[PDB]
Parts: sequence; C-alpha cells; structure tokens
Amino acid sequence: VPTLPXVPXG
Amino acid sequence: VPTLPXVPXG
Amino acid sequence: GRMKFTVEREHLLKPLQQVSGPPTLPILGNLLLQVADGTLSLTGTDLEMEMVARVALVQPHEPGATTVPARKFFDICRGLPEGAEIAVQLEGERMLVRSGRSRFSLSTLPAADFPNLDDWQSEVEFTLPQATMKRLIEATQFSMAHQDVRYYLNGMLFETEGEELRTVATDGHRLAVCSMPIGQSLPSHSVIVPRKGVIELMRMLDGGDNPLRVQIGSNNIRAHVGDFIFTSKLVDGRFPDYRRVLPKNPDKHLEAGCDLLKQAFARAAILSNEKFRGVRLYVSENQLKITANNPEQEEAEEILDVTYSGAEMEIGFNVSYVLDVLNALKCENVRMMLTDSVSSVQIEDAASQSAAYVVMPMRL
Amino acid sequence: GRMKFTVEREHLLKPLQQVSGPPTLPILGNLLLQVADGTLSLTGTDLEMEMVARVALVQPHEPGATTVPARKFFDICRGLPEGAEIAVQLEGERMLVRSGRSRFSLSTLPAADFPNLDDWQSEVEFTLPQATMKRLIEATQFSMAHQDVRYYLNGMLFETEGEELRTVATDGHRLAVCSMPIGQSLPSHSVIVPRKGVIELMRMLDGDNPLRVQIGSNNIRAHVGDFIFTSKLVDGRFPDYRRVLPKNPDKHLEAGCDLLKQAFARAAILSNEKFRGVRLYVSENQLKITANNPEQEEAEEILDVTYSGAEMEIGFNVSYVLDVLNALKCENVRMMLTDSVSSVQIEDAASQSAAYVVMPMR
Repeated sequence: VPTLPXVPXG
Repeated sequence: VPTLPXVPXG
Repeated sequence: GRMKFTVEREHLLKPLQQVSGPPTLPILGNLLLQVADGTLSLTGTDLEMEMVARVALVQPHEPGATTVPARKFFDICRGLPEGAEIAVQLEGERMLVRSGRSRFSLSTLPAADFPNLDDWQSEVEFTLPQATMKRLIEATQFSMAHQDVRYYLNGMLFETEGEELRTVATDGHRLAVCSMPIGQSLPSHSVIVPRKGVIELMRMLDGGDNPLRVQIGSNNIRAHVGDFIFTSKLVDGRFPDYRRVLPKNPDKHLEAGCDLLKQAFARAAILSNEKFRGVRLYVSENQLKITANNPEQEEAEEILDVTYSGAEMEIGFNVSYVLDVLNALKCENVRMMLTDSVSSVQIEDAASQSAAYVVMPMRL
Repeated sequence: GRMKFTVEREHLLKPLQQVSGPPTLPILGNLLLQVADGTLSLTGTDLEMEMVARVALVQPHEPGATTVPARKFFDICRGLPEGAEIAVQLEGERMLVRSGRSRFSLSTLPAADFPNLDDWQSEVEFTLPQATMKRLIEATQFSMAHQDVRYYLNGMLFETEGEELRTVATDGHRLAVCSMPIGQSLPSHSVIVPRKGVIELMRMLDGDNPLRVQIGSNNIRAHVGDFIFTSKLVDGRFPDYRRVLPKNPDKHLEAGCDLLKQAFARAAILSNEKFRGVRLYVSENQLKITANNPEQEEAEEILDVTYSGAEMEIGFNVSYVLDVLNALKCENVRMMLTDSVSSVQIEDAASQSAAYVVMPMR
C-alpha cells in the first residue's frame, strides 16, 4: 500500500 | 422501583 | 450439479431480500437455491427460524440445488442495473452469475448439508389482514424485555380466544396487551414467539391486499404471505397471566388530551434523573401537575387542565415508560385508571379498549 | 444579577441550535447569555472554537449575564409549543424559565468564568457566497485524515492566491483539491482549519447571500447573518499538493460517471474486506475491472470507455475510488494515468475546479 510521494511520510 | 406483581417475580 | 436458471432482476430482488434476515456457522450464512418444476426456491435459516421464497421460472432451466453466500448474492443482484437479466449455473464448487458483461463466481457448499426443519402438526389455523397483525405487534412490541433471565419475557405472547387474537409483552415493570377481532371461531391456545420471530414477522408485511395465514403448532408458528413462508420455533416456558396484573377497581379515572399530556411529560423529563427518570404527578380536581428534579437540584413543573373528580393523590412514575405508552397509543384523548400511589395504573385510549397498558409507579 | 428578558420561542430556536452544537468541563456545557443594549447574546465554546449569536429584544429587558446548561435550555425551548413566549430571569444560583404554565429552574455558573478567546490581528479578509464555501468544503472533506499522528493532516488547508480560494485535504493515500474564484485580489496565505472547525463552518451555511471570512496567523473567523464563528488554527506544515500531482499523466481515460461507479461497486463485493483491492485492465476503448477475495471468489466487469493509450494494468483501493466518484456527482469522469506504480488524477470531465489524486496498490 505505497503512499502519496510526501516528504517525509510517503 | 416496585414491580408488576407477576407470581412469582414482582 | 446441473442447476441452471435465468430470471429477471425485478422478479428476484424482493425474494432475495426477504430471505436475507439481516457471525454464524459457515452454511448458515448461505441461501439454499432449488430449481424444480419451473420453480426457484430460496431458503434462509438460523436453526431456529426459516424463510422460504418461491419464484416462477418462465425461461429454460435445469433442476438442481446448491447454497451460496446470502448477503453477497443479494448485493450482486441489487447492484445490477434495473431490468437486468441474471443467468446462473454451477461449475464444480462455484456458482457463476452472469448479467451483461458482469461475471461473478461465488463459492458454494453442498445443499445436502443445509438443515431442513422437521414437520409439526398445526393445531390452530386462521387468516387475518396484514394490517391487523401489524397493529397487534406495534401496540405491544416496545414492552418486551431484552436479554432477560426469564427467556419467556424476551418474546411476545400470542393468544387465541373466541373471535380475537391477542398479543402481550412485559418486562416486569410495565405491560402491554392488545386484542383484535379476526372474524373466525378459534380454539384457545397460548404460545410465546421469540424476539427475533416478532421482528421477522414484522418484516413480512408489505401492506398489501394479500392476507396473512397463520399456523400455530405447539412448538412452532408459521406465517404465509404471497409466495413467502416464515417458520419459527416457540419459546418453551410459561408466560405470566396479564389478567392478574390488571389493577382491580381502579376507580380514579383521569382523562387528558393525548398530545398535550405527552408534550408536558417530554418537557419535565429534561430535568429528571438520568438514571431513574422519576417524575411526580399531583392529581386534583380537573388538574394535573407534573414535577421533576435531578441531583443538580434543577426543577420542572407542568400544569394541565384535565378531567378528574376523585380524591387527591400523589404518585411517581418512570417518565420513559409513560412516554412509551403515549407514543404507542397515537390517541386524541388518553384515560388513566388510578388506585393509589403504590399501585399500578392502567392507561388506554379514551375511546378504544382494544389496547391496554399497565405501568408500576415508583417511590419518591 | 438583574438579567431578564422575554422573547418569542420562534426567534430563539435557531440561534440556540447553532451555538449549542458541542462531556468535558462543566462550564463548557453551558451557554453564556448576555442582555445588553436591546440585544440578547448567546455564546458557546469548547476552548478551541466559539459560536456567538445575537437576537433582538423588542420587549422590556434588564441587562446582565449568566451561563446555563446548553442542551437542557435548548431542549426546553424546542419542547415548548409553537408560538410560545419564553420569560427568563435570575434567582440567585438559578435561572427561571417561564412559558404558559410551564416552569423550569436551571442551575447556573458565573459568567466571569466563561473563557474569552484572545484578540488577534486579521491578515486576510474577503467575502464570498455561501454556496461557494459549501462547494469548497464538500469537494475535499472526505479526504481528511482521522486521528493521524500527523496532527496537521486531521484538518483542511485553506489557501488564498490571486483571485482564488483553495481547499486541500489528504490522509497520505489519497488527496482532494478544489479551487474557486471569488473575484477579489487576495494575499497569498495558507492555514490549516481543524476537523471540528470544518464541521461547524458547514453547519452555519444555507446559498446566495454573503459570508465574510477573516484569517489571522493563528485564528479564523466567519460572519453569517447574526452569527460569528471563531476557531483556532492547527500549528503545523501542510504538504504541498503541487508536489504530489502526477507529472505528465499522458494516458487519459474517460467513462460514464454512473456506469463506472456501479461497476466498481459490484466488483467491490468480492474484494478483500481489509485491503479492498481491485484490478483495472485498460485497453483500446475498454476497461476491465476484476476483484478477488481470500475465499477465491471472483468478479469481473467490462465497460466501454474512451482510451487510446498503451495497455496497462493497475490496482486500487476500491473504497478510495468510489469516494472520489461519490464526490464528483458527474456525468463523465476523466482519469489521467502514468504507470502501474504511480498516482492517478481523477476529475470531472467538464470541470477542472476540483481534482483528486489516488495512489495505486500492488
């Protein structure tokens, strides 16, 4: 379940 | 909180 | 097996919903499907009650039987577009459902393991309007206990006598009884219908012109509506006799408007104890005063014009029980029959004796 | 004190309902009542936000202030009959409510203990239709996180830029963004409204008449009719929605909103109850949706669509997808894809004001 490309956090 | 007098039970 | 059928969505939807009585054994979550003699039969059960629906098959079919997950099958047919055609066949341990370019493959269990409910001799038999059954249950359902040690109080008594069918429900603090004529000479018989049977019963009524046929048989009750048949076990126990909790000679008769009394009690209840909910009634000549207090020392007072000429009296009541009765009566004028501050009160529609309600007072 | 007023039930009902929309501190369950200058003021707070209503007093009254249990006072007024008059006066540590032959005595707490929100400098100020604010919130509310350790994701971003007001919400897996024009030159500003603030904002909307907003460094305020709402902002750094929008999603798919929704809803019946994964096979003018659950049951849907790109198969959480389709209420939907491991962008085919981004599954 990969995540929105958020930095940090994903 | 008395009860309806069922017989038994009240 | 060989089971195969094709039917319109519109003819399958109400059958499926009714047998899908909304964490059990695997097979009990499934519907039994049977194709035979131009008829599709759908059955759902929980070992205690059973629901069977019949659907006519006007398109080619092949006899057979299987079981499929009930909710998933109903959601599939309900999710299809209106006017859809649903084709069903078996393929090993799977049921293939096809409609348009939608394909579904549901897991099955053998029909030979679906439990059949054995036969029983019908002892009482009668038919009555759906509206009559609806009135009998709605008049008393709210008084039933819930998860009571006395398992016989969780259900609703169904009593036959002369020309009338009667329902009774009580939880030990309040009682409701309602009798209705049905125009048939019936024997005398007293049975307890469990809580879930009452609910399923209520579910069967479509407010239509298809009369309801009842069969009662010692340990089982059966109901027929159109192409539907509901069967339920009875509760094994002795129900208390409502005739012995009716107050004798409640000679203090108070009459008041149904709506005004209800609004006055609803307002006073705001400042009553959250746990015990006690309100206090002062009955005097043509006047009723209702008061309520809570641990925070807040106070409410209502004064109503009523019809009353008996002795003055002070009596307390769980206001929730009183409101329950007033909402069930849906009346224009209500009649309260009082005896004294420690005795039960009988409440009725001022212009109808078909229903009666008995409520014990509290001490304040 | 001397507080005393008599007012029609009908003029007090809606005011009371709006302020008493909340088991915390005793005083926080109470409304602050104030009689002053021919006006009755009702205030409710939860220490982080507050609602204030003002009602005109056309009958004799005496100034004063007290606090009274909100829910009980509301239920009393709403329980009184239509056209009733409600007379209120103070009797020591109690408030007496009279109407007809109905009497109520409620306990009070001193008004001096009702908490005041600090003053703050307004930095951005604008007005806009209530319907516009309604659209902005409804377009993105469902995408907010709930109880996320990233406290800032539990709210909704409100961003001003040029002529447009913008809203953004995301929980780390999907994101929603909606921009509307308000016709005013605005300063660039970006603040996070907390979850409960968004709810109260929606409650005070009906949808043509104006709504006035004031944004500060740590507070936001909204004026609607005789109502004023104030909330504290969330102190954090909201991610940049520009950096999660897929770059160059060249695969464009268009389909019927309703037909696509019904297909996904049927497929979801046989998807995994926990992961809710469905598989999308896209080919020339065709979409094929499949679902499988641990019990080895299988669903399949085939739809006619508008698509001319390379063949691709990509998985999705069918609940996130349906959420977007329920939010769009569209005729035709447009999905912009890149590859099987990259985010997708979903919009109304005939409206760019709102966009949705959803990450795929494996």
